[PDB]
Amino acid sequence: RFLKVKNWETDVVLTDTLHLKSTLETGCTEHICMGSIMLPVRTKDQLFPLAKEFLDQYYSSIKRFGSKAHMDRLEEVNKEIESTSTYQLKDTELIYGAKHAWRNASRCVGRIQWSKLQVFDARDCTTAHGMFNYICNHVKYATNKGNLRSAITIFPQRTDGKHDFRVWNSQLIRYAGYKQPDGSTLGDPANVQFTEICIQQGWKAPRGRFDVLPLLLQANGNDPELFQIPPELVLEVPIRHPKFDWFKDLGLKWYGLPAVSNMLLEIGGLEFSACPFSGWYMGTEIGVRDYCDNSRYNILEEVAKKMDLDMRKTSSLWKDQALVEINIAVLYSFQSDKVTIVDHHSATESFIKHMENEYRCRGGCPADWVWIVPPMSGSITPVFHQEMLNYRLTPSFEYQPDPWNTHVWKG
Amino acid sequence: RFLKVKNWETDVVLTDTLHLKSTLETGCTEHICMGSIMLPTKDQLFPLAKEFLDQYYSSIKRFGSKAHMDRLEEVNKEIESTSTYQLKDTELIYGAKHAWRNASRCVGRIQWSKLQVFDARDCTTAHGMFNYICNHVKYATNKGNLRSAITIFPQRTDGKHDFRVWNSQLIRYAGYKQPDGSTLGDPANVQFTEICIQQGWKAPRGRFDVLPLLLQANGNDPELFQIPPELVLEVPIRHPKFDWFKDLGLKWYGLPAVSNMLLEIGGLEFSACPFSGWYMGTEIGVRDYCDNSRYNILEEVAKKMDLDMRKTSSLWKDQALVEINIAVLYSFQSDKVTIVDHHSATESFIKHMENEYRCRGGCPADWVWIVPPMSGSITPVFHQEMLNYRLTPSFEYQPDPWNTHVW
Ligand code: HEM
Ligand code: HEM
Ligand SMILES: N=C(Nc1cccc(-c2cccc(NC(=N)c3cccs3)c2)c1)c1cccs1
Ligand SMILES: N=C(Nc1cccc(-c2cccc(NC(=N)c3cccs3)c2)c1)c1cccs1
Ligand SMILES: C[C@H](O)[C@H](O)[C@H]1CNc2nc(N)[nH]c(=O)c2N1
Ligand SMILES: C[C@H](O)[C@H](O)[C@H]1CNc2nc(N)[nH]c(=O)c2N1
Ligand SMILES: [Zn+2]
Repeated sequence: RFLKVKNWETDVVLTDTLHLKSTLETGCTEHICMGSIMLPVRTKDQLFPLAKEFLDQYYSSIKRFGSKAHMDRLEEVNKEIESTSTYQLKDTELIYGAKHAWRNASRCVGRIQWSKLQVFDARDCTTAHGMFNYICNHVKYATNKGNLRSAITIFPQRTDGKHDFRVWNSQLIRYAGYKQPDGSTLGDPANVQFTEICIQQGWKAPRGRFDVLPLLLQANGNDPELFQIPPELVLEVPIRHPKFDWFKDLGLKWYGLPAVSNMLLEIGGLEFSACPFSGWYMGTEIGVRDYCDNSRYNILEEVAKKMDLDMRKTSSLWKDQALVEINIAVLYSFQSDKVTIVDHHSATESFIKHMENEYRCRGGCPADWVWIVPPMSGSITPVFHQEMLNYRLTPSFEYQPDPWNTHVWKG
Repeated sequence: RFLKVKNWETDVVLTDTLHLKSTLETGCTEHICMGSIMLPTKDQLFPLAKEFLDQYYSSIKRFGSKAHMDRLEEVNKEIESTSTYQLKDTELIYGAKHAWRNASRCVGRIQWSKLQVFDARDCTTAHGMFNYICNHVKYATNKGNLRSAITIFPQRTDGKHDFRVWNSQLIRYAGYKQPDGSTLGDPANVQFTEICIQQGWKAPRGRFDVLPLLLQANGNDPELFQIPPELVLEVPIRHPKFDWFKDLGLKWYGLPAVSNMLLEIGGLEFSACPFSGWYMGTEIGVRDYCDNSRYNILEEVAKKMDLDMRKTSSLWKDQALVEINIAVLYSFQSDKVTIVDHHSATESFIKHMENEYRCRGGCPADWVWIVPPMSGSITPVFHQEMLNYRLTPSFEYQPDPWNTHVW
């Protein structure tokens, strides 16, 4: 079966056939679309089909499908599953696996960059202290003094689900949040719950607006341990505006390295429960969501006040006006300090080109419109006008429950 | 079965049971989501009639009453004989209101029950249709104080005798491709603007030339009519701060009135059913003015603003876009023409969704269409999970008449 998507601005039509190699479910049916829903151990039994399908993809990509080397690898994985109830990926398979999970990430606008991903194999790690060391090297290599490079670090896979490696942090670098007894929050409201855990585990909190959280690291199913990232490794950017001199006096800064550490990497049925990956920021992630979400730093009010906007009625578009100024500020600050960043116009245009290229080379590009369209200025970016097909391919990144909800405390 | 939707900004969770009364299909399967795609007999008829009458008598608290059964019997006999049936006035009014209530792509549904229905089922000619349309326009415009309305022409019979309004909206501006090479007026209407000329319209050849109506009664060739200009309320666009703005020479019409959709009530198809309400500001300022394939004036406005257009990262398109939208809202409001801003409308829609969850057990909603085309995440709808599904009565798309009608 063939499927077409149309671009309503340019009238380009593309044909998707890749959706035919699609495994997992969407959440939708014939009678319901769950397109806007945010969230819609294995036996040998289910493991060998997933192993084989992965190895068939792998051996196609290297043009060795059906070769002696292909068949022996199959037989060897087969034996290893039936013998040990699991198996080990080679280096090369791991690398290809990790690239493809990224390539298959339908909610990622940054995928033009998928083939350049530094993969660090941390599958020999056994302790939290080891995890800390791998992460520090990740952060240093990725940061690269402002010239950001994509990378992922991959810790040992799940086995019985009782020995999991987890990074309790949702991102490697993120600011604390402290709910005050008057109901207001100091610092980032998103991170209040995690911050408390940290305090519980023995972190002495500076209790300021921009405190980098400590790493909370679980190895081999053990209780997690606190570690401070060395501040010399945390690249940060003070926020100023190119025309508004009072902007700096708002006291804002942000970190340069976005590094997501709570997702699950699935490759050939194996589950990598700690696989922090990092790239660089699209400006609107900071200036729209991080600063302007009502449930975040929410600075729209203060910025609007200082711009002396008419705030007495929403139809003045004072929110809209302040939001753009803040986003101009974020891009200006990052560029002036030479820290890699991409604006939403440039990021969405690159993605359109990637997507077409993917239809040509691969037969499709799965994509989630709800996520790919930027949280401001939607229709003046080319993605808004692009029809997109959403389906799940493996390898992939998946959500997993928060570890504090599932962890069995050894004490 | 029972499905939850969460608002991620407020944590509010709603349970949806209304989707289990879903009748039509979405485009999606277990394996592909088509959420972003723009366009995904006597036998057929009686179930359809029954399902609709069942909901009607239920809404008026008379489900399973003599009057209910008696009507079911009546429609059955008329179907058995005539191979169609006629709706009673009360059912017609109910069908139309509910078609609006069920429009998952419509952010303005808080108002769904305040809908004026004009029964035009006794119409027989394009001249008749013209008169009904002028009355609809005048009623709805109401000197700037806009009122929702729909006018319903006769239902399809054998699909040989169709009533259609060829215009996609009652009031749109003309589009002419110029010897130079580009486009004069509205590029969306270029092809239609030429079909009107190929039919005999004498175009004033300006930018904002209100198109002539092209009306088809009973499957006949369609006919041209000019809407009396005094019926077409327009707004000169100016900025509350930038005096040069008016120099661009922009105006827009006050009355949005969609005229190409098909209204489906109890299996009956009303292929001409123009309906109108009022604008959300972003429809003109973001889409009509700034879309690349529309009036595309962003570049022009940015210039007059002396913005740095050297690099996309100055967000000059974004800055301009906001001022344009401030100007639309300001002009309409100054002139006492009804308009709603995207902040207000989305807040209203959240309020509506909540009403429908408790009073009805859900509310079909298409997130891709409900989130405004600018400032998405600063409106409450952005953080709202929505379930999308198709209930009847409904509005549907239909092929463009000119690809179907035989001359
Ligand atoms: C290289 C620079 C990159 C840019 C500018 C970029 C951009 C983005 C943006 C803007 C989002 C939406 C985020 C949100 O709203 O929370 C996203 C989502 C995603 N990205 Fe990329 N990305 C980049 C690199 C990567 C890399 C290296 C990976 C993994 C190797 C990745 C995997 C994903 C995944 C899994 C999601 C979805 C998260 C979720 O479902 O919650 N991204 N990316
Ligand atoms: C009262 C003021 C109203 C406002 C502010 C409003 C707002 C909107 C908006 C912004 C859209 C998306 C339009 C687009 O991007 O093209 C929309 C779509 C829709 N509206 Fe409402 N609306 C209103 C009244 C009505 C009425 C009276 C009806 C019918 C009785 C209706 C039925 C629909 C339908 C069927 C669609 C989408 C059609 C499609 O699937 O393409 N609306 N409306
Ligand atoms: N808030 C969520 N996700 C979330 C929260 C915070 C950050 C991110 C995220 C994910 C991937 C990429 C990005 N942004 C980036 N530019 C990168 C991070 C790592 C490499 S690129 C952010 C995603 C949720 C998902 C499902 C329910 S909530
Ligand atoms: N853009 C489309 N349709 C379209 C074009 C122009 C206008 C509208 C539309 C529909 C309903 C409401 C509105 N806006 C309004 N405020 C109203 C119109 C009538 C009552 S309210 C616009 C819809 C398409 C759908 C599928 C392919 S193109
Ligand atoms: C491809 C995509 O679905 C298309 O551009 C949609 C997106 N969302 C929209 N939303 C509204 N309200 N109106 C539209 O015309 C569109 N266009
Ligand atoms: C309910 C809805 O799916 C949710 O708020 C989504 C909408 N689109 C998004 N898009 C991106 N990139 N990131 C997000 O967190 C969200 N949130
Ligand atoms: Zn879907």
